[PDB]
Amino acid sequence: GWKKFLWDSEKKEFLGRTGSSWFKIFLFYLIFYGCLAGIFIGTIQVLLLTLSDFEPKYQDRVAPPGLSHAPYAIKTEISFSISNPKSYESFVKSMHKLMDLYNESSQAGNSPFEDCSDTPADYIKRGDLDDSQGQKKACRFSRMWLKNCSGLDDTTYGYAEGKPCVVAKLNRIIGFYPKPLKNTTDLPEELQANYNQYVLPLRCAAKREEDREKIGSIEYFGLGGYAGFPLQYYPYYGKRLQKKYLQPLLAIQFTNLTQNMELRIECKVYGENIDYSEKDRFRGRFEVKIEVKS
Amino acid sequence: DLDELKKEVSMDDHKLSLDELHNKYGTDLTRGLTNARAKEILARDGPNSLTPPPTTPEWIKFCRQLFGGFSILLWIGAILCFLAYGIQAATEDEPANDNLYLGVVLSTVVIVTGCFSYYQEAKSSRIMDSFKNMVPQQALVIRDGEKSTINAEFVVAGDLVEVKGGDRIPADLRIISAHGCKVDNSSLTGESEPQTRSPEFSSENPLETRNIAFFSTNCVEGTARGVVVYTGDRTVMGRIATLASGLEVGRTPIAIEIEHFIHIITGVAVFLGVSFFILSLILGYSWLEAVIFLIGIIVANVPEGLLATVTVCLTLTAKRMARKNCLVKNLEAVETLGSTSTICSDKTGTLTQNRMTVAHMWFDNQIHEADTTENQSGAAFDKTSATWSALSRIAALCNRAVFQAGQDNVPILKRSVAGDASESALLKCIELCCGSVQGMRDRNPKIVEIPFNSTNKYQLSIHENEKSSESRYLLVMKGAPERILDRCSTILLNGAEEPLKEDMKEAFQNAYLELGGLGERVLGFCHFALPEDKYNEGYPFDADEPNFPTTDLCFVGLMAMIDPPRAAVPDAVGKCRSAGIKVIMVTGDHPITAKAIAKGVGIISEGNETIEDIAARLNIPIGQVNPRDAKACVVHGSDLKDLSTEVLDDILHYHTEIVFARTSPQQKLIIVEGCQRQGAIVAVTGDGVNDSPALKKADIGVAMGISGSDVSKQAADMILLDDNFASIVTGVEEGRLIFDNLKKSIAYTLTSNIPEITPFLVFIIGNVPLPLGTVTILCIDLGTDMVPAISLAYEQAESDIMKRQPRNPKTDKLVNERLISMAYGQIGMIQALGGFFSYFVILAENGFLPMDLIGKRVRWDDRWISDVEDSFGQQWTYEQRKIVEFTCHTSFFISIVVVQWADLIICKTRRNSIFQQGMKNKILIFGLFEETALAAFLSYCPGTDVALRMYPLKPSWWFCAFPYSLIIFLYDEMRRFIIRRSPGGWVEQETYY
Amino acid sequence: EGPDNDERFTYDYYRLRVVGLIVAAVLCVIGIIILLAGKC
Ligand SMILES: *[C@@H]1O[C@H](CO[C@@H]2O[C@@H](C)[C@@H](O)[C@@H](O)[C@@H]2O)[C@@H](O[C@@H]2O[C@H](CO)[C@@H](O[C@@H]3O[C@H](CO[C@H]4O[C@H](CO)[C@@H](O)[C@H](O)[C@@H]4O)[C@@H](O)[C@H](O[C@H]4O[C@H](CO)[C@@H](O)[C@H](O)[C@@H]4O)[C@@H]3O)[C@H](O)[C@H]2NC(C)=O)[C@H](O)[C@H]1NC(C)=O
Ligand SMILES: CCCCCCCC/C=C\CCCCCCCC(=O)OC[C@H](COP(=O)(O)OCC[N+](C)(C)C)OC(=O)CCCCCCC/C=C\CCCCCCCC
Ligand SMILES: CCCCCCCC/C=C\CCCCCCCC(=O)OC[C@H](COP(=O)(O)OCC[N+](C)(C)C)OC(=O)CCCCCCC/C=C\CCCCCCCC
Ligand SMILES: CCCCCCCC/C=C\CCCCCCCC(=O)OC[C@H](COP(=O)(O)OCC[N+](C)(C)C)OC(=O)CCCCCCC/C=C\CCCCCCCC
Ligand SMILES: CCCCCCCC/C=C\CCCCCCCC(=O)OC[C@H](COP(=O)(O)OCC[N+](C)(C)C)OC(=O)CCCCCCC/C=C\CCCCCCCC
Ligand SMILES: CCCCCCCC/C=C\CCCCCCCC(=O)OC[C@H](COP(=O)(O)OCC[N+](C)(C)C)OC(=O)CCCCCCC/C=C\CCCCCCCC
Ligand SMILES: CCCCCCCC/C=C\CCCCCCCC(=O)OC[C@H](COP(=O)(O)OCC[N+](C)(C)C)OC(=O)CCCCCCC/C=C\CCCCCCCC
Ligand SMILES: CCCCCCCC/C=C\CCCCCCCC(=O)OC[C@H](COP(=O)(O)OCC[N+](C)(C)C)OC(=O)CCCCCCC/C=C\CCCCCCCC
Ligand SMILES: CCCCCCCC/C=C\CCCCCCCC(=O)OC[C@H](COP(=O)(O)OCC[N+](C)(C)C)OC(=O)CCCCCCC/C=C\CCCCCCCC
Ligand SMILES: C[C@@H]1O[C@@H](O[C@H]2C[C@@H](O)[C@]3(CO)[C@H]4[C@H](O)C[C@]5(C)[C@@H](C6=CC(=O)OC6)CC[C@]5(O)[C@@H]4CC[C@]3(O)C2)[C@H](O)[C@H](O)[C@H]1O
Ligand SMILES: *[C@@H]1O[C@H](CO)[C@@H](O[C@@H]2O[C@H](CO)[C@@H](O)[C@H](O)[C@H]2NC(C)=O)[C@H](O)[C@H]1NC(C)=O
Ligand SMILES: CC(C)CCC[C@@H](C)[C@H]1CC[C@H]2[C@@H]3CC=C4C[C@@H](O)CC[C@]4(C)[C@H]3CC[C@]12C
Ligand SMILES: CC(C)CCC[C@@H](C)[C@H]1CC[C@H]2[C@@H]3CC=C4C[C@@H](O)CC[C@]4(C)[C@H]3CC[C@]12C
Ligand SMILES: [Mg+2]
Ligand SMILES: [Mg+2]
Ligand SMILES: [Mg+2]
Repeated sequence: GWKKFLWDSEKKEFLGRTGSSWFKIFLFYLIFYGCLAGIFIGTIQVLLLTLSDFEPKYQDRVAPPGLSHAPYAIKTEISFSISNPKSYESFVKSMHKLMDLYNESSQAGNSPFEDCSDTPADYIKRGDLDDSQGQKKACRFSRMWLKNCSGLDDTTYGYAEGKPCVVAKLNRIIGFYPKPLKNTTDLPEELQANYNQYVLPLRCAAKREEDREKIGSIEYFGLGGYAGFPLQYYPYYGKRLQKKYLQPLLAIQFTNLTQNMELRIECKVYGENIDYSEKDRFRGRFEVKIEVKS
Repeated sequence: DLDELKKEVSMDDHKLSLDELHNKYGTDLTRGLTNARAKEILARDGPNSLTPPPTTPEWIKFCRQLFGGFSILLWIGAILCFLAYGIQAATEDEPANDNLYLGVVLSTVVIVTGCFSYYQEAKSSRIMDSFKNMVPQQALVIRDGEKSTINAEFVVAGDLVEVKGGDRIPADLRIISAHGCKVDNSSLTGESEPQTRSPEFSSENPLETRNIAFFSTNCVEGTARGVVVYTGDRTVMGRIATLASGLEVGRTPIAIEIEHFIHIITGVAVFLGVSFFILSLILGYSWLEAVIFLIGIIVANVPEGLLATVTVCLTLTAKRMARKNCLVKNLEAVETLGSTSTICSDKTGTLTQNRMTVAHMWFDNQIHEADTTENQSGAAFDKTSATWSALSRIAALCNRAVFQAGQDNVPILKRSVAGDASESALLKCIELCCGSVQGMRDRNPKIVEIPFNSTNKYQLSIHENEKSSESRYLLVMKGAPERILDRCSTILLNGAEEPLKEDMKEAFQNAYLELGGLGERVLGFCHFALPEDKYNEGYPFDADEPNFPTTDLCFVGLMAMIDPPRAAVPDAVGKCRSAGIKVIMVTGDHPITAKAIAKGVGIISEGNETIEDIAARLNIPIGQVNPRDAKACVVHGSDLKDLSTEVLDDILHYHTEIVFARTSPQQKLIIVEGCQRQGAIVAVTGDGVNDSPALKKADIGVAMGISGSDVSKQAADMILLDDNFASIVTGVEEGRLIFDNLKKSIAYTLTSNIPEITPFLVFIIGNVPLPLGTVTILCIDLGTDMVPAISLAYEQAESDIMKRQPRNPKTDKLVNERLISMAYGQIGMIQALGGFFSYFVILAENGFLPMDLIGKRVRWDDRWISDVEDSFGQQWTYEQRKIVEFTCHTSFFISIVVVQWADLIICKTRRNSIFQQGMKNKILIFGLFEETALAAFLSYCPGTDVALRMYPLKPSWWFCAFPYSLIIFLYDEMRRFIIRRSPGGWVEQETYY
Repeated sequence: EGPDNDERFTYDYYRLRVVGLIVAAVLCVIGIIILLAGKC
């Protein structure tokens, strides 16, 4: 048994078959699998011929845009000691990774960058989604616009003395026009003052009614000094039609934060084509658990 | 319970005297025992009743059904699933509950299968309990010189016991005085006729002597006395029953096939796991993860639904059997008949009817044959001559037996008749084609009868003649043909009379040897018209002197008789021989009768010859002929007792038509074992207690239902409630049919394996988003798939199944490498490619091209990256990309169903084409329709993306798997074509299951 | 088109589910018909 089914010397068999058999079977499987591979590849090429390079055919799984931020929180919690420096390094490293892309050295010349209104403005259509005109042009977004959180002055961005910052960002969608709420009698309380039509508002608050008191003064930084995103930076023509494109950003400083206690802060954007989800906690809004323990 | 002392052949103290007997057990031959002494012994050793069987509680067999070989594999699978869940709970936070679901599901599968399998064996046990009809019985014992009837349970060793024709022998008696007493030794020893019990001793073998009455036997006619020698379980049939219970059970062929099947499934499962474990450790992953990968791949390679499918498969073929009156106690005993290659049968009660019947008749220098079949389905014998009428008057008058009161309902052959077996057979034949004997008998009044004498060797009687024109006297007499031939001088030829010249005397001698050589017993009937001038109507012929002329009578004709075989016995034996099944007769009857029945049923084909037949045809001694020139052999039991192991092997190895005669039950067991030692499956068909040790050790026992004994009925595996023997042919046919279908269904449930594991393998090696989820694999293996696999059982034959030779056990298996090469190698591969095709299509239409998917799982899974760039530059949140992955699981599952369509069609037939066999199987059609409706239901019903995580599909996706399916169909069609045109070629020894 | 291109982000899943159920139902019935056709 053990020995024979391995190698017998009368029938000159190895494992069961002869020399010419292992070859007939190996050759058959090689030809068979080769044909299988060629067929799968052909059916995948016709699939590549069925899609366009300048636009995703289906854009419904990304209709209501998200609201992400600069720090990378594991459980949406920002916890660090104001004494131990090796505590907020993971935050500054990320923040830096994000702002490191808005460097002026990167944004230079006429191509492919263009100077836009220093004050919020309206949409800008650079034509259709074609290759007729070459690479479209995107508006420049300066670092300095974000005043106390830019890492140009206080590299750390705040985390050094109990005053962290949080750079919010709107998820990039192709052909998406942000639309703000109009001035009519139904509008939230908050939004009434400073209604620049051209600005998509971002306003943070506290999840529970108690926590209001323990969160101090939310100081937002942005284009024009407003707490929102200027409509002039839209729409997005996609990577292929607009490489070197920068999306607006909004900084939020949580000054006067109570020490040694977990604070739940929910930030939210307001607008027509913006809708939230009870299942996805990043669709339009976002949550952060700040705790400056020192 | 020493088995070797129970395996030995019975010994006894028969060869003794009445004084030695009374001196050994202690007993008055004329006064019996004393009541005080009787009770002293009754309390000293135990009542004269066999021990009850070893009761089997129901929770024991329920736990039995919960275990086994397949259910055990599913048990270890559930255990592994919970182990991997524990590790994920103690090692990581937010552990997914996929594994805990899969484990409770596997446990439920095992429990449900156990409940169903247990319920069936209980059903059979209830209908089995409705047959033990036990009416208490009381014996007649003589104590202190008085006759008393006491319960059978109070008889002891030593007292005097009297029996009477119609009662049952209580214990093992030693006859001391008899009065023409006969007993039926059919169940214990196998003797078709009633052996007379005489106080004198005759043979060295206790079963052959006449001075011993046995347990469970019955006294047909006469009365006798005897001293109880053996009592209780220590009796003959007691040692036989105890031996039967103390024999092992075995392990059927279907079970061994399932075991070797699990052997292969685990071989390839632990191979893929230990290998992708070293491979994952070589790619950087940590140990904690690799262990989960090993368990996941091994558990993934376990068929969870093949258990329920196989159980339902086996269950379906058993109902077909219960419809034709063939009941199986276990569930796998349904396949053993088809795999049998050597059937050892019994003669008395199985091959025959154990009822004496008038077979052949002599009259008008011509042999006439009568119908000797249970339901009377045959040829009449020409009832138009006067000779036959006179014969009917002779037999119907010169006969003293009469039907038992109250049989006005049963048929003419199955009713009870009080008398000898010869007068009963004659009475039944006359009552059969001559109408009511009761009026035939009152139509002619019997005046004087001289009973059968040991010296006269004849039975005669005179009666009045019902001729209203002839008032003479009729005289009739029957007896041995030689004695009656010496008393005639005329012959009733075609009605008229003629002299007895030597021409007809020689025709009578050849007729005597013709009916005699047929193994039948012949009798002669003659009559004469007494002259009313010498014996007027008033003269009384008192039975004292010669009042009737002994000689000068008128011989009318001979009448033979023998126990005939059951209706479908010859046809069934022929059908079994046609299927290549060796039929070997094994019986404890006289060889002169066994050989005749063998030739009459087909065991000894007409033309074949024994060594004695050759010595008789040549007129030379038997020690000169060579035994190789003899195809058939008759082995006597006395000679069987003195034979080595090799000799029996050679007996079965050189003789094709074997008949074992005069073999004891222990020898029957030895013969069955001699058949197994080589390597063939054995099926023993019997009825009495002597067959109990033979039916138990055989691979499959078949007991008769009406004519069988309770012990052999409880020790058998299959019961024939109608006593029809053709059911054996039906069984051997179904046993094959249900085998080729299991092969097809297994290849079906194994083909889906590959498109179920490949997604995960490419997930770990290529780092692409998970293609096939867990609740989808479950919706495939335990949902859609079940109905089609169950339907594959309803497939009809392709070629004649009752024509091919029996499957070789050592080479043709149930699951070979030729199947694995198809399911795991060729079809499953195409199905996996089709699934991946639909996958890439879904992700390419939403924005994730194939070049950007390789290398993303680390960020595609991360729960905190709300900005994942796709091939076009769009930013996708975490929940948004997860919805697409789930929709990819839904379409992958639908692709599986689409390719399963062509797999269920190419699995329908193994060799033949679809345009030949045909889609006449309505269940398979229903399986396809339902399989599609369920997939559409699981995707389109609201709240499924919440409960099961399956999102709706856009109508253009459903068509991504169609080309792969058509290709599967064309490939298998050309496959099943070269096999037909090219028999024995490469495609056959490489791809033919 | 232009600014009010809201349709480019909408899909009528409702109507799709309704139709897919109608179809599933029909296939289910047909199945039953085939299964019991002969036992009557
Ligand atoms: C985008 O801008 C980033 C900042 O640019 C600076 O400020 C802008 C406004 C301009 O003025 C520009 O010209 C400036 O450079 C730019 O990142 C910067 O890159 C330089 C070059 O590597 C870094 O300088 C090095 O600093 C380290 C120590 O850094 C400490 O502070 C930083 C935070 O600022 C911490 O992250 C560190 O852990 C340290 O705590 C020095 O040790 C190092 O020494 C090297 O140079 C000296 C000579 O000066 C040599 O003798 C040595 O051998 C070394 O070769 C450098 O001095 C600078 O830290 C870094 N800034 C930040 C904030 O990290 C970024 O690269 C730009 N990106 C793109 C894509 O354009
Ligand atoms: C991300 C990538 C995806 C990866 C997916 C992988 C999916 C896995 C798919 C298939 C699993 C394959 C595993 C091997 C299966 C072998 C089947 C097997 O073991 O079945 C058992 C048979 C027994 O059969 P029986 O009962 O009829 O025997 C009767 C003998 N009597 C009667 C004479 C006594 O035993 C035999 O066949 C004898 C054993 C023969 C073993 C051959 C081993 C070949 C394995 C690999 C070869 C690779 C080489 C590649 C290089 C080629 C050169 C270019
Ligand atoms: C691009 C897309 C790729 C898709 C690939 C997957 C395809 C798989 C699905 C279907 C394949 C269909 C194959 C068609 C085969 C037809 C064969 C045929 O017709 O052979 C004729 C037979 C032979 O007759 P005979 O001479 O032996 O008769 C003797 C009568 N005497 C005895 C009285 C004389 O006749 C008979 O079988 C009797 C009549 C039977 C009629 C059957 C009709 C039903 C056929 C298919 C059902 C549809 C399933 C659809 C599944 C989708 C669900 C949504
Ligand atoms: C011969 C014999 C023939 C017999 C044929 C029988 C066929 C039976 C056919 C149909 C009955 C199927 C069951 C019906 C289920 C109704 C569920 C329902 O009406 O849900 C409506 C609501 C959805 O509301 P919404 O849109 O506001 O939710 C918004 C949620 N947001 C916004 C958070 C995402 O549900 C919810 O909320 C909660 C959802 C609860 C989930 C229940 C689903 C059950 C799960 C598995 C069982 C399926 C096993 C397969 C059996 C196959 C049998 C053949
Ligand atoms: C004859 C033909 C038969 C055809 C039938 C097809 C056979 C199906 C075979 C296997 C499928 C069974 C697998 C069971 C899956 C259970 C999944 C489960 O328990 O998931 C737990 C989820 C939790 O999810 P999460 O963490 O995302 O929640 C986050 C919530 N936050 C974030 C808002 C807090 O809770 C929920 O979904 C809550 C809703 C609970 C839904 C239970 C549905 C049970 C479905 C089937 C069981 C009965 C089948 C019996 C039929 C056998 C047929 C032979
Ligand atoms: C022998 C076995 C026989 C088996 C027969 C089984 C019976 C089959 C039962 C039903 C199938 C018919 C289904 C018809 C449904 C049409 C419904 C409809 O209105 O659907 C429109 C969609 C277009 O969707 P969209 O995404 O463009 O718009 C989405 C727009 N929103 C989402 C905004 C609303 O279209 C679709 O679903 C296309 C529907 C699929 C088209 C049917 C293709 C038939 C394929 C082969 C048969 C060829 C037979 C040749 C005859 C030979 C005779 C000898
Ligand atoms: C993209 C391409 C689409 C093409 C569509 C083509 C459709 C063609 C339509 C019908 C096919 C023709 C009808 C065939 C009737 C043949 C009748 C016959 O007498 O046959 C007998 C021969 C077998 O002879 P033998 O010597 O081996 O017998 C040996 C017997 N012994 C072993 C006892 C000695 O049978 C054979 O050769 C059968 C071998 C036929 C293999 C060809 C399979 C064609 C593939 C698909 C058909 C379409 C069905 C599915 C519909 C999908 C709709 C979307
Ligand atoms: C998306 C999925 C697509 C899948 C498509 C798969 C297509 C690939 C199909 C077949 C390619 C494999 C061809 C292999 C040829 C080399 C094999 C070889 O070296 O073989 C040698 C033998 C000759 O040796 P011997 O027997 O004389 O020696 C006796 C020796 N002793 C005793 C061991 C028997 O060869 C022979 O016997 C001849 C046997 C040749 C094998 C015929 C198999 C044909 C199967 C399928 C073709 C149909 C494609 C239909 C597709 C329609 C697409 C729309
Ligand atoms: C012997 C002869 C036998 C014959 C038997 C015939 C049986 C009857 C046959 C067919 C009945 C058809 C019923 C059609 C029901 C339409 C319901 C429907 O279209 O509901 C759709 C909407 C949910 O849309 P959504 O906006 O949430 O979409 C998600 C959007 N997102 C995720 C993007 C946000 O519903 C809702 O809101 C409210 C839903 C309320 C619950 C409705 C329950 C329907 C469930 C099962 C019935 C279907 C069984 C069919 C038979 C199949 C047998 C296997
Ligand atoms: C690399 C690794 O990937 C992820 O985990 C992976 C391992 C493990 O977690 C599971 C869930 O337990 C596995 C499980 O083991 C085996 C399966 C039950 C298996 C079977 C189907 C079947 O029928 O029988 C067996 C096929 C895949 C499977 O269905 C799941 C799929 C989800 C996954 O989650 C994947 C996590 O992201 C993890 O954090 C990261 O380390
Ligand atoms: C920041 O919060 C502090 C409280 O932590 C506020 O200062 C307190 O004001 C009360 C009077 O209302 C005094 O009794 C406390 O002594 C003050 N505490 C400190 C530490 O100054 C302060 O007004 C808040 N400032 C802003 C801008 O919100
Ligand atoms: C019936 C079977 C054997 C035919 C299989 C044909 C195979 C070999 C054919 C079908 C489609 C073909 C591919 C189609 C498209 C491309 C893209 C091009 O930029 C390079 C060649 C490449 C990659 C082809 C290579 C060969 C290919 C895969
Ligand atoms: C015997 C063979 C050839 C029949 C093949 C029938 C196929 C083509 C049928 C069976 C089930 C059908 C699908 C069932 C359900 C739906 C959902 C509906 O909203 C659009 C049509 C769509 C997507 C159907 C398209 C055609 C389909 C896939
Ligand atoms: Mg018998
Ligand atoms: Mg048995
Ligand atoms: Mg499986």
